[PDB]
Amino acid sequence: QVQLQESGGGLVQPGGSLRLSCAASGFTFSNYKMNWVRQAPGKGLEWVSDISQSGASISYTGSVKGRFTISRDNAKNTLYLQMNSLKPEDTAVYYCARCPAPFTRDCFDVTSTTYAYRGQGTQVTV
Amino acid sequence: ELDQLRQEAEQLKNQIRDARKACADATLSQITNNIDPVGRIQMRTRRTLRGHLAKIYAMHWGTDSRLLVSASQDGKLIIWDSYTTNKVHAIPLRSSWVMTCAYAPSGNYVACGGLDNICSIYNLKTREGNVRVSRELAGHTGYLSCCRFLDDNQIVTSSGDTTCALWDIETGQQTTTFTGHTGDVMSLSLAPDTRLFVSGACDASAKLWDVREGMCRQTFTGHESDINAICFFPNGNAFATGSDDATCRLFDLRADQELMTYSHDNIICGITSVSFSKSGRLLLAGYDDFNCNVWDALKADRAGVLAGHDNRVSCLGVTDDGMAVATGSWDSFLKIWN
Amino acid sequence: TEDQRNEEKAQREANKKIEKQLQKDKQVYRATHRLLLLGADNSGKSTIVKQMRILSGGTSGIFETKFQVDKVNFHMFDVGGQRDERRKWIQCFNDVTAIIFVVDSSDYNRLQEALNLFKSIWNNRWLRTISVILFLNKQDLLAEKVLAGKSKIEDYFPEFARYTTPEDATPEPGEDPRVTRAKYFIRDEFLRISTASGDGRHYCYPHFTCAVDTENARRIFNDCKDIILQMNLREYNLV
Amino acid sequence: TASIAQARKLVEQLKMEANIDRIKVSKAAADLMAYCEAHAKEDPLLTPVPASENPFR
Amino acid sequence: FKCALTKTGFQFYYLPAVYILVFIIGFLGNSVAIWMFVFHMKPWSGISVYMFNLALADFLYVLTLPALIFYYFNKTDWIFGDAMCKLQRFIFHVNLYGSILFLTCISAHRYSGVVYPLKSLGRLKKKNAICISVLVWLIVVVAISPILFYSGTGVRKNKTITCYDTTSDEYLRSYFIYSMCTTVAMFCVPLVLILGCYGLIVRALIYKDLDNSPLRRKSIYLVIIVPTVFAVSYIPFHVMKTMNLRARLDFQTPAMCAFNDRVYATYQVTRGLASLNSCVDPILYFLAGDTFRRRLS
Ligand SMILES: CC(C)CCC[C@@H](C)[C@H]1CC[C@H]2[C@@H]3CC=C4C[C@@H](O)CC[C@]4(C)[C@H]3CC[C@]12C
Ligand SMILES: Nc1ncnc2c1ncn2[C@@H]1O[C@H](COP(=O)(O)OP(=O)(O)O)[C@@H](O)[C@H]1O
Repeated sequence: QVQLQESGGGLVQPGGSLRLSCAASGFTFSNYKMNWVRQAPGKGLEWVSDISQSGASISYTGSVKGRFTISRDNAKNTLYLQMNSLKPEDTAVYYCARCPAPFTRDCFDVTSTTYAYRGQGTQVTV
Repeated sequence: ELDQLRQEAEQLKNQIRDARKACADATLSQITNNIDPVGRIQMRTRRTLRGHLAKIYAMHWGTDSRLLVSASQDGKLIIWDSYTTNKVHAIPLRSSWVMTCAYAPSGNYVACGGLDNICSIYNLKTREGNVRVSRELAGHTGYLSCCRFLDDNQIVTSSGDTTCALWDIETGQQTTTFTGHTGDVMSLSLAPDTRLFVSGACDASAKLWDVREGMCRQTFTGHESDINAICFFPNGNAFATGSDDATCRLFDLRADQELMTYSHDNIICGITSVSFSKSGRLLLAGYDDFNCNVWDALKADRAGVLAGHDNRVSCLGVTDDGMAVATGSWDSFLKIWN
Repeated sequence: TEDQRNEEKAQREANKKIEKQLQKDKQVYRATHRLLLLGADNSGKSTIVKQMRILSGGTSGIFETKFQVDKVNFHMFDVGGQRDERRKWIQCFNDVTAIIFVVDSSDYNRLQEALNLFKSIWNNRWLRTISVILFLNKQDLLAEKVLAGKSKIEDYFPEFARYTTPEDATPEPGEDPRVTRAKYFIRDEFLRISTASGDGRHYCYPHFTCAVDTENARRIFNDCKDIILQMNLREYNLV
Repeated sequence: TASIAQARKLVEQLKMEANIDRIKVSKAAADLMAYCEAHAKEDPLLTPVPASENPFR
Repeated sequence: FKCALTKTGFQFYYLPAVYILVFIIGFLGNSVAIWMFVFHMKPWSGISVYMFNLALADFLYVLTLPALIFYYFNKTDWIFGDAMCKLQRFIFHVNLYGSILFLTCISAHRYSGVVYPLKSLGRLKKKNAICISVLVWLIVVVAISPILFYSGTGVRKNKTITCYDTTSDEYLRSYFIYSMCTTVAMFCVPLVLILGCYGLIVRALIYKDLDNSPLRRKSIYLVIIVPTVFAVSYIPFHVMKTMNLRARLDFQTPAMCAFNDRVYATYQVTRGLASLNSCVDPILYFLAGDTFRRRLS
């Protein structure tokens, strides 16, 4: 049973730093590319960042690429998003998504609507 | 209320996990350690069925164990005589991307379907001698990924709209809808008694459905990625499942748990098709590479390899009497192995 | 076994007829080029399909449009009527001549999603050898947005601040440098994704187009001509 | 109220599939092994039988 | 009255060494090529048929070489008899001209697929390639059939058993006409065809610039060096073959003995240069291509 549980969030004043975490189970997690995706209220799922299997090849969306550093702990089987500088537009539900297949460079996550290998999300209000 | 319902669902999942763990005492490998290995089973390409223009996406044997139907995304359904390598029929399809084909157990009809979200039923035994579209089943909102003839009047079709459907072909209406899958349903397998069928989807879970009721009897969540292939064990009390996580898994319906995992360290490609031999001792699974591994289904040992396809093995089917295995690949070639 | 021989001869005759029809179908199939229309459903694909049709549709399932440039037949497929999950039904287009990727260049909010989709197409196992004809549509809207300046790309793409227009850029007459820089930055994002990987087995052909642009058929014809020229050169060991 | 309805349906499905009779995996494995053993001789794919007995050659 | 052949060492030492090197290289090259084409390639396309036929012709040329090497190393003395000499020279020449005509077929197929990649995609049939290959082989065999008659073994004043590639002195006058016909029909017209096709391919690849698609200068360089290799390896060969036939018919007098001795040496040098084709062709057509290397593990 593939499971992605997100923790961290809640109310944070603008300019604050917040560390979202996601515990992964049901898969190796050391051979999957991981993503952080975002759904703003009334906007739809939007890809925020992703990190490759080895932990390198990190990439961010332009709206956060100066912040929101993504990290991956394969030994602890967890994903992390450190949002150092926070803005009111960052208020959204943050989901941790897994790329559908292990050893692939493509990232065909169906952000909008339903995606199987996505967490329940954590609400971050700024 | 959403938090309470989610917590109740988590508690129910923990309860079923605990029940499965309590029922799990031995292991299939531990029990079959005393069973002699099946040996190096090597099959030979006794027929090569060529004539398709584009990649072969689907395959199905006839009940007579001689006639084959193959679907090619050039827009063709070719009925082959596998014994004499001749092409019995060539049916042009309105939509080229047909991802599934079915052969009726009576052999009178052949099914196909794909990106048009339509199951096309073709009468192979028309009076005038041609092949006509006897039925055009519509009602799925996603691509038709699998279809299996329950009989000449009923067909079960799995679709990319995360639903399966039992159709009455005579009325052309979706008599029963099977819902619960979260991802695209990619595979479908009728039980030998046809009272049940298991469907594997892209949510990394397989579901057992009662045809006469429409309710999902059980769910199996052993795999890690999208399930591409699924096949019932010859006994009907188990089924194998191939996924994009480069593993196959055997689930027993009564044990309600994984029994065995068929995987190797050197295979990192997804499984496109799975099948069982007559006794179920051998599980044949084609991969994204040019190969089809045959596994000792009781020992989890890779008994043998079928190689000879230039592109990825797309479809795999063991004939009804078990004499041969048809593997169709993306190189537009279908090979009979014996 | 005279009757058995007669049945065998009848089967051989039927197989020969089927093989003749299959050779004719092979000729027709190889003579025509299949194009996969991709991109966000909110801007570009339907208008391009309608423009090709003016130069044949179908709500049920795929929207198919057959057009002809010079004497060459192109069959373009916009895959509608499908769920938002693209990862499975897109493997069936592994053998198309080209993927025509239409991007609403004026929509900076959806530009990153288009870039992610382009990256997935480029790096997919079954689309590694397929070239992409990149249609950066709505160039008039992009010019209007750049001139008005209500929203800036640096808000959505911070690297645009340090971007300088390429030396090989060919601005149209009456086009201000700001529109040219924005347009070529948007193009260069996709081109950077395209050149990051591929090993030369596929190429990306970017074009700036609009709704009133009637040259899209010729652009697709020329890009497919180059695609099949490269395929021939690889086949001829000329590379 | 769509999310709560979906959650309620999932909870109902989990309740339905939780109260089923599960046999021990030892019994299921023994049954599958016995079926494979009882039908091994009828399986043509276990051995490469010469053309004198099988089709396709 | 016959010339003394002062420069005979070229036929005695240079030719055996060149033929030995050509055997050593081309045998391996064409064996690898045919192995890849038969047991490793796809069900084949139109161009693959021509490439396999060219590789086979080069391989048979290389297999014909060793008897010629033994013949040349012995001061042009033949041991295997008249019939064996006729068969060896006939096989040599059919392989050479079949390789030339299959190079022409490859060039024409490449011209169609490069200048007209879209218009030719329907006309690219494997069965047409098979028919054209069979026609090319049949035409080569028919046109080199007179070699089976002309290549008679003779005896000279030095008591040496010579195996005439061309003919004996009795039939030299008619063999000049036959050789002119073979050169014009089976080399000159193919030479013009290959030169024009590859020049048009160069023009297309330069003016189109391969658009912006992968357009590595390797493709243009190969398309330029293939015709130059063909020319500098076959034009001197045929020119000096006709010149040597004329010098054996005419000349043979003290007034022009030096000219005859010089043209004979140049003819031997060009005979070696033409043999170099059976080695250059597998490298330029298979080893120099990235697709063949990728299929080569
Ligand atoms: C060398 C002298 C004796 C002439 C010999 C003729 C031979 C070499 C020629 C004549 C007909 C030719 C064959 C015609 C048909 C085919 C089948 C094709 O799928 C591969 C090439 C192949 C196999 C050709 C190989 C070369 C060939 C066999
Ligand atoms: N121009 C020439 N003048 C005098 N003798 C020649 C001339 N060309 C060739 N010969 C001699 O006649 C024999 C046959 O010549 P030719 O057929 O041209 O070469 P090869 O013997 O190698 O086939 C050779 O042994 C050679 O020494």
